[PDB]
Amino acid sequence: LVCNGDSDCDEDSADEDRCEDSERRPSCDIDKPPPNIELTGNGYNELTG
Amino acid sequence: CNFSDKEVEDCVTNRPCRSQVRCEGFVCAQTGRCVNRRLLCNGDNDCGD
Repeated sequence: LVCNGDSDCDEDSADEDRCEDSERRPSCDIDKPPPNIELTGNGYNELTG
Repeated sequence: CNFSDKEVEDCVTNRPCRSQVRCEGFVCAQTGRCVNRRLLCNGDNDCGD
């Protein structure tokens, strides 16, 4: 995954530090996630709803 | 009342004290922000400087 051109380290993007744009592959055409997918990531408190 | 609920004096250095906490990272010259060496030549200002 290093130098995918995708930040596969979550918060750090350390897999993309000092990475040459000649080595970065065009991993995908686009990077727009579905319009609110991040909410699926969230946790839920079943008592308080 | 006068804005002097505080007052300050200078001293002789009756005793030394601990040096400022060691920075293992890079030291931002002006700010002295301790920053990680991966955050150099990053393309971002991480110092405020």
